[PDB]
Amino acid sequence: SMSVKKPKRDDSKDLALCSMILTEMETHEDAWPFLLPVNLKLVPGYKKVIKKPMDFSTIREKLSSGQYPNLETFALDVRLVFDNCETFNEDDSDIGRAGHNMRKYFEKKWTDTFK
Repeated sequence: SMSVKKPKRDDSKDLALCSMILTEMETHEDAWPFLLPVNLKLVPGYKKVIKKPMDFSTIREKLSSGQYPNLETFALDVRLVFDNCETFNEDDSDIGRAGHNMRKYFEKKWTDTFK
């Protein structure tokens, strides 16, 4: 509360470390469904159904331009990419399986880097 603060967690490396995680997600072999925004002219249903589209390139541009106020807003956009994927793709599809694999990969890196 006013003039009463928990000890200051060092957040000065968060930007660099989220960049590194994002590089590792970009270079994973199952990243291909997630590298670029879904083409809303060419994929019937996507625009109406997926209210907040997100992809790795969009996260990379937001990261690079100071549009994440803290490491939690960064994790929320990464998870959004996988939540969108599960909303639109059957579990038993190449893209569905890609999404589950990438979410697992992300969540381990996240825990090991920050928890």
